[PDB]
Amino acid sequence: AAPAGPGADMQQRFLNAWRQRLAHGRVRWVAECQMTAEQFMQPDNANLA
Amino acid sequence: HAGVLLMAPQHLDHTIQNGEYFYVLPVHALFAGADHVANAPNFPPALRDLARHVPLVPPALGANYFSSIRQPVVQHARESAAGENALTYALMAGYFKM
Amino acid sequence: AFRDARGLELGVGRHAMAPATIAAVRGAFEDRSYPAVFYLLQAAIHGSEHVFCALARLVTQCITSYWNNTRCAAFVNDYSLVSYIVTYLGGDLPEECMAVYRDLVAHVEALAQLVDDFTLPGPELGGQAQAELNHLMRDPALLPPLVWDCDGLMRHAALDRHRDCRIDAGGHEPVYAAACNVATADFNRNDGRLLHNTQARAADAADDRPHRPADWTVHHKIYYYVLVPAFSRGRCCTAGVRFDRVYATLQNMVVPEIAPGEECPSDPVTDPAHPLHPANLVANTVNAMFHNGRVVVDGPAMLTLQVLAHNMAERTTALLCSAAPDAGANTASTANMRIFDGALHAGVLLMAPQHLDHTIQNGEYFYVLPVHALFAGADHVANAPNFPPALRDLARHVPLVPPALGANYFSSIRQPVVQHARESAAGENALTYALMAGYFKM
Amino acid sequence: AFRDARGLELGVGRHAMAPATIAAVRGAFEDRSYPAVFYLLQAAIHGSEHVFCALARLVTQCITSYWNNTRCAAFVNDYSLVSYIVTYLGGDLPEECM
Amino acid sequence: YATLQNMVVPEIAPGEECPSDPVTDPAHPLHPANLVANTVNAMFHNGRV
Amino acid sequence: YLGRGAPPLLDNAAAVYLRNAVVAGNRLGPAQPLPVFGCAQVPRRAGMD
Amino acid sequence: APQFHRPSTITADNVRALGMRGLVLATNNAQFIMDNSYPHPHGTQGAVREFLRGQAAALTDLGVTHANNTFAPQPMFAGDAAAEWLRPSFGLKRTYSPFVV
Amino acid sequence: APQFHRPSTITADNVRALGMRGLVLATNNAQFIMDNSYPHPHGTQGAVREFLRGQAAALTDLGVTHANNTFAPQPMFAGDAAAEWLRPSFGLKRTYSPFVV
Repeated sequence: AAPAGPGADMQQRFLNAWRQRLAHGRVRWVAECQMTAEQFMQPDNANLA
Repeated sequence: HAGVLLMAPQHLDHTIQNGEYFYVLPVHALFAGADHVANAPNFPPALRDLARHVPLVPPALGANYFSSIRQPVVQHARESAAGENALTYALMAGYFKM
Repeated sequence: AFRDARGLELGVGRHAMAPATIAAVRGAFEDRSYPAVFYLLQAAIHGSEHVFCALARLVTQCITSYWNNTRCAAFVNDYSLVSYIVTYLGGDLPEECMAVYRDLVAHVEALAQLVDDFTLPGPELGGQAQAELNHLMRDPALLPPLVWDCDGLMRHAALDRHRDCRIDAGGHEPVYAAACNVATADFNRNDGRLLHNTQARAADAADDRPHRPADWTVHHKIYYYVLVPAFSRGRCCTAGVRFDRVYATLQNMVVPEIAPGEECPSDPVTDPAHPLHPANLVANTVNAMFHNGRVVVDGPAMLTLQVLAHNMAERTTALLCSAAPDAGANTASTANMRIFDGALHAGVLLMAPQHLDHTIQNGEYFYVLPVHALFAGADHVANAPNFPPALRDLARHVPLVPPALGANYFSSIRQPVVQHARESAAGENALTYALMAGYFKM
Repeated sequence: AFRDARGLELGVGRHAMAPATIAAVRGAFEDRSYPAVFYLLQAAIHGSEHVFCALARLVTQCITSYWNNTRCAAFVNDYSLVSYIVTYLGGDLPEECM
Repeated sequence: YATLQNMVVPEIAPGEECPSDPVTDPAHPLHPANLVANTVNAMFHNGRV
Repeated sequence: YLGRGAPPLLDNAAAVYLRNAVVAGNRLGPAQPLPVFGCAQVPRRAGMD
Repeated sequence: APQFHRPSTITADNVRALGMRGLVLATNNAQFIMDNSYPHPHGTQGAVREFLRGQAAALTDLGVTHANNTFAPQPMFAGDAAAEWLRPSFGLKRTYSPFVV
Repeated sequence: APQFHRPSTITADNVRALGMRGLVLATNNAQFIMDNSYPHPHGTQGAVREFLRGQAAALTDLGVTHANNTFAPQPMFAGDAAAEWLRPSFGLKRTYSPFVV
């Protein structure tokens, strides 16, 4: 995004606007936290493509 | 520019409110208190679950993919048990560019 | 021997609890001589912020005295206080005596971070967080065995009506009461009304909203269902507090009148003008109970006990509460079975069995409710007055938990978890992880 | 166990961060008793060379007390100060704390 | 800058000395009688410095 | 999940949740959602060895 | 002049008349024999409820004899302050030692 | 004497006419009710700049009444000296504690 508004409220804007966006579906790069190497190679994780 | 880092969380003060002096910003994913971000005033109640797994960094401060350190360097911090003096070197070896 | 391989495996080096901070804990739970002033104070503080910052000084005195006498950290039987002794009192306690109070809070928060290593991301199901379908400690369906608030009870009831949230409080549904001061006593009532007496200051009060952080309840469960049974080996039992006689023997005051040409006497022995002198002792007052208790507390600080006028507490209310199994586990075959786990609003946890002092009776202030099979003594439940002499043998063998507070096969923590606390020599630091692994759900 | 076994292989003997100096610095990041005065000074100094030689007597009286109460290092959350705490205060801080 | 500059610094008498001990010395800035609710000196004591 | 005849767990949010987190990518699990009548069928393999 | 061996005698104005220091010896000096001839109109358990009042009422009455020995209780918490629109509010847990020459 | 429940009242002189000893009490003793009838002409945050000047000005008058208690301030660094062409310049790192007997 573009930095906008004062520093104090820059986070509250984001949160309030993104409440749904974070809550729709899981986030990719964090979803891979627990992937073992061998799980990462299987057809299960679709990110291989 | 002219910011301050907050080492350890103290939210329990009813002797000190959270928004008195320092309003918390999570500049970069390496710096987001899972505690701190959760205890800010008006923190949405639903996100309390999700905010534990993931950091919350405002897209005005830059996003994961578009930063110069992607996610995992964070987790190599949390997870690695190698000990303090043995970590830091591993990090200085993490930042050799490709 | 299996589990302590499982548990000691999870000891990958997440967090450990320093050996000094262990022996100085067991050194608490096992003291046969432990000052009864500490039990009485908890009843006075009864969890509240406002009460604690008022009495904050008295605490600082009692510990360092007890820390320098027996060298065992006190106030361990309540996590609420242990959670404050870290945050509020920063530099008062010695360099050494703090570390014992840091590890407990730390080593708790270390266990709370197992569960989020072992859960995958995923959408919520029954209105419950995804981790709540994994681990028991993250379940709202439980309650801490001791609660000072109505706050937790709010969330549990709020669970999906699929999970059937009722309470029999002295036998009736939940009602939550605002605050309690001198004028409002009501120590005997069996009705549903439940105090909220724990509030930051006089300005902010409600029964329908909590004033506290989000994880507050979890860390409690992790403390009582893991740490205490790890250290205590199940030698401790819950006991209902009688608020009739607590404030009384607290508000008995021998504070000598100070002359302006003098100083403030600090000496409990030689100073005739310090309330702890054997001449100022009049049987069963506070300063006289310090004599039976061997604690140093100043006459002027004795005044701050005035704040009891500004907040009081009601009674110890037994609570059943029911739950149906999970959103994840609920099958048309399962739906009709329920889990019953009792709890106590405004109750306290005893540690060591002092029954042999004819100077301290058993049933004066604290009366013994063996809430949960994890909490039963051999020498506590047996030494209560009017214990049937026939059961004295069998009482060694089994927990005597009365069915009004819930039985085994319906509970959510069965017997075989208990003996894993007694029968495992793994140590204090390798049980805590071994237990946390025990509490994942099938 | 890779990212370390390499970094640790860079641990050939370059520098050892002393274990006692490790025990302290954690205690700072782990203090929930960490006094807010220490934060305020940082906002005051704001990195200034001058302002620090002005308050140079305060810091010492602030540190040595803290070091004596919890036996931990303080002002750890800014590197500038830690660079000032060296190049200026030689003999003031205790033999142990330097 | 506000609550660094809200100051109780008591004046020192000409013959009296400079207090090093915060408890029994009335002229110390952090002295409890000099501590006023939520002030600079009450701040140093609130943080125990 | 090839098979059939077990009572689904009660929350259609969860009963669909599990299956999708299991049947997905499995070398075996049904490809097309279960044909109601004859049998489930295994995904065809590209090549065998 | 209250009598503790007659339960109907105990009131707040009778217990307030005899101060805290008198209350100290008033508990021991009584007689072991109790009189049930005249029960308590509100019930006998009202005397234990009445017992906490007199002491709690004398607590803040005890610090009045110490009024020259103590300070004024400050806010121990934030959110309690005169004006928040210039400086924020701390709160003061009193670990200091009220005494005055 | 400025009244603290009207923002438009506080000025430079009205606060400067008050000393450091009376600065701490007036802030805790104010009224909890605010008037919306007559606000400050330059706004609320324009007066925020105005009060912080008084504290520095109060620090001065504090350290002016405490000026007789301190010593002559030296430069804390080199580069500030009258004669650099005979000897160079230090500056005094101030670890000392100015006090006057």
